Amino acid sequence: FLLRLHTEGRAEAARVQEQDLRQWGLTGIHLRSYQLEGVNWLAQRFHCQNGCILGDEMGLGKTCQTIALFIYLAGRLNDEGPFLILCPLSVLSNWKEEMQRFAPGLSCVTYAGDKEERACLQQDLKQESRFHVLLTTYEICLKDASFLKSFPWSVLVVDEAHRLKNQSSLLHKTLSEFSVVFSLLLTGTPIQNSLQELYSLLSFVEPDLFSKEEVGDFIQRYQDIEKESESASELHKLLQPFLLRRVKAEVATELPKKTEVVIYHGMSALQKKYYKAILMKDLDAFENETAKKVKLQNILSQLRKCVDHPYLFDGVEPEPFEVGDHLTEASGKLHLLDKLLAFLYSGGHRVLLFSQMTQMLDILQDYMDYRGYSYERVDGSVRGEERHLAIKNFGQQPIFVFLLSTRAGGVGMNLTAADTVIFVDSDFNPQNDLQAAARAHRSVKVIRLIGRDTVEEIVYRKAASKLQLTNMIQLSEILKFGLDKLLASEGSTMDEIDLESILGETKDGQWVSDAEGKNHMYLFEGKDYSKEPSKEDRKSFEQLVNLQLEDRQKKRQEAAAKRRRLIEEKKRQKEEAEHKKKMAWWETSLKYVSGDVTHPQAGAEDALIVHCVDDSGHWGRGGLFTALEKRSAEPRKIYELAGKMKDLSLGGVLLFPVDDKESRNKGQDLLALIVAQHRDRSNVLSGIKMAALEEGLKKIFLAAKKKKASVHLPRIGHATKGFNWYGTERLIRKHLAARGIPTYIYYF
Amino acid sequence: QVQLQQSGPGLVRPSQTLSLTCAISGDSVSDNDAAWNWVRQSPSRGLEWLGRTYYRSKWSNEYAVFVQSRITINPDTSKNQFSLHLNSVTPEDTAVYYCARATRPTGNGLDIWGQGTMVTVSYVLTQPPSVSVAPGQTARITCGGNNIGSKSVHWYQQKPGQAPVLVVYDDSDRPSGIPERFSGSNSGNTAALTISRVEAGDEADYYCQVWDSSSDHVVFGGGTKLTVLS
Ligand SMILES: Nc1ncnc2c1ncn2[C@@H]1O[C@H](COP(=O)(O)OP(=O)(O)O)[C@@H](O)[C@H]1O
Ligand SMILES: [Mg+2]
Repeated sequence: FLLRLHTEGRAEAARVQEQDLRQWGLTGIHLRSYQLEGVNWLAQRFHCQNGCILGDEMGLGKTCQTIALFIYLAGRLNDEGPFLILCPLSVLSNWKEEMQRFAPGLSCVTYAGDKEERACLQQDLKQESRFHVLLTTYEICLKDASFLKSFPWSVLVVDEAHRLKNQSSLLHKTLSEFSVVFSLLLTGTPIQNSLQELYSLLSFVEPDLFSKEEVGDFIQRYQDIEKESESASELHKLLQPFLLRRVKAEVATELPKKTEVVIYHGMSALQKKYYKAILMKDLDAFENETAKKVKLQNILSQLRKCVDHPYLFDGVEPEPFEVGDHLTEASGKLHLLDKLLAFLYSGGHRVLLFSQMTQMLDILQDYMDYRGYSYERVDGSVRGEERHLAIKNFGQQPIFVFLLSTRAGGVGMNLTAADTVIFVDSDFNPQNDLQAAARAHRSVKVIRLIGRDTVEEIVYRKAASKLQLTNMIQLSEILKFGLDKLLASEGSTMDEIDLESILGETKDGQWVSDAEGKNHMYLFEGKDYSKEPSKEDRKSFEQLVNLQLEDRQKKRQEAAAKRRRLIEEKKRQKEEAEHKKKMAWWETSLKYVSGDVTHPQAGAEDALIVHCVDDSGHWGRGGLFTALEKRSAEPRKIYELAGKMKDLSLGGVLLFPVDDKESRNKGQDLLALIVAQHRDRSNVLSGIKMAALEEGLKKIFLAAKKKKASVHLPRIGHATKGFNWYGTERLIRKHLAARGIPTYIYYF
Repeated sequence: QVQLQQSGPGLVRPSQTLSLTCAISGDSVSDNDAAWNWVRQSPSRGLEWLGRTYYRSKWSNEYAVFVQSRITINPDTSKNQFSLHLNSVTPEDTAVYYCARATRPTGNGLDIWGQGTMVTVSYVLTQPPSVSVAPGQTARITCGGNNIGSKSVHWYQQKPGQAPVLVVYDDSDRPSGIPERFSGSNSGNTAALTISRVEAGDEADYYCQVWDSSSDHVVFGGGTKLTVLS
């Protein structure tokens, strides 16, 4: 058994290990086993023929494998010759990105642009080895073939080369007459689909070996679809040094499937009631498309808003403002999110949570601060893991949830620990979600909460059907989604099968996740559609909404009382200059900011600063009071005056300016000192009441509507004031923001 | 595909500063093969190019002479967005504003467009303002320029209320998804768009656009409204 090299005695050559590639310029990633073997195969084939076909299944790293082949033959025999990459238009971005992320030493030039860029790139014909990889689409190369037929190309790389399966293709006939040393084809689909196309690619590879006239003979020698081992070994040995295909199943070191699971939830009584209310809001008056094209857009916006949570609208929240167990119960989506986050904490999975709606971001933040979970944010200003709650949370102090937004996802963060993603607010296009989820890796589990038989159902089913229209390439009806027969019970249909179905969806490992029925639906490359069959309920509800002695003494007593009040008011007036500024009856985005409210620069012009005090506070404490002291010391003296003379009570605010502004004399930093604390200072006791803050907000909104100036408020934190801070933010929105006043809340 | 969403006030008072921020999702702001353009549209003033900003080893802003004295387009790499600012806005600026991306692999032909924000307050190329056609027949839209063969034409189709959609780029190259019946042509001082087997869904406005390199700015066409006879 000495006959090892019985195949013409050809030597075993060598193996290109990963350290060799890393030394030769590779920087990007650590390749996998089969990827390293494929790079070895590409090198061995470059040495001993004119081209080959790397037919790995799509998504296995063919692009980075060709980049690694470049790194090899650039740092093994110093082949600085031009590498011409021809790709489809959609993947030129990926090619240009990976060429600079994996092979930064190799200068990559993209021959793209118009006729102006045609001439400006004819300018850079210096051929000084200032361009190592020329990347181009198919069409720009096809048109500008005159300039692209005058280079000693050592490597040509045709990505997704199934466009060359027709041997009479114009680009095939153009590329056949090029000066290429090694022609490499990249092909995702099974080239064995038809022997004609396989032989076409082979003839493009080796035009003299696989001659065209032999096509017929070829197809007659392998017409058999049966195995026929005695004749199958022939084809296998022939195609061995030319083709290399590996199925995804053949790779155990493949990245975990990151199974995207669409999970189903119900509704709430408030949700269904407001859904059928906002469907009957404007009654869809217009006939076809004159206003339905935009009215239905607004309607769908509000519908997905209600499905997320009804508290998005201004008037849905109850007048008593305090968080409780109703946030979870006022929305089946948030209830499912609660149970899912509980299961994730039980399994120990740190999770991401995106948001197209930033008000949904605020409400998710409030929920996290309620149930005690550590988190960050995306923009604006965060206080959960800042402010004074950062020292202790009911959840683990290390971050457990991340809060993100799709539009503001370009800020740049590192989230290596995240192995779970939740898409509560599903975008109508998942193209944004791809770059959203790219941050998880750079055993993941992507989850999307959507309510059953709702608008989100069609939105995502249409999104998935459109996402499948990429490789192998109305609004009324879609909006309607007539399944209301299921929501005709007017109940909530609160999901509770999920308490067991969640454990039945994933058996979590001790530290990471470990591997289409009732609620779970696994997206495993399949077609999914809906047809909204039961629209008769829609028509029915449409028709249904289309149907629609002692008082004499009281008077004398009140006359005497008002006379006494007149006398005492005149006494107070002529005592000294003692007066109020706000009176009861006299006639949309809460963007946060970082800094100190004493320096308000929001929109320049006028600036109304707001503060909260109690009767006879005068000089004390520090913080914002000290800061405004530093700002001309106006409130100290003005208050001191007002407190000398007993000139305030629950409510009411004094207005007054500080220093001066030379940029614009019309703009001044206005101030405000609200009185909301308890007037139990007779026995030098204190406490805070919140009911007076409501009328204080009323009167300051009146004043800010009269003067139309920017309003600026403090954090109002640094104590056990979460109830009033929740209610106070919501009341600031109710009275200032949601009533058309530029409000700004200052942090840090 | 990339997404270019936009936010701003759809109700700017006179003598104010119109600010409009377009955020990018799916691509980087400093893309070496991209240039980010602001373009407005109105039935009166037509479809005018406002400005653009690009990055070719040096951030370069290029504004139109119409508002060269009262415009400012600023990038933001941190937020991955671009902001447009217009000073002393007149009622003539009441229009619908879009952000687009000129991509070099497509001959900077404005592949993907925005959604449109309705703000309420040096090169000739002609188009036929109105072209009819019958179903099954073939329609031809002529973009008559001055030696337009020495430039790259870009044909867009805009539906009523919809954003402009690039139909052909670099004279005749067609982006994926567009049916093969739409064919581009360019020769001498005449470009053309040919629609074979005109269906009912082809009735829309059709614009041709090029880039004047002498005065260095984008120039659009007057427009062509296609009429099908269903
Ligand atoms: N080991 C790895 N390291 C880094 N990225 C990888 C790895 N395996 C796969 N990928 C990613 O998977 C994607 C699949 O692209 P690729 O397989 O190169 O194109 P194609 O599927 O057309 O051959 C690539 O963009 C690459 O970034
Ligand atoms: Mg590829």
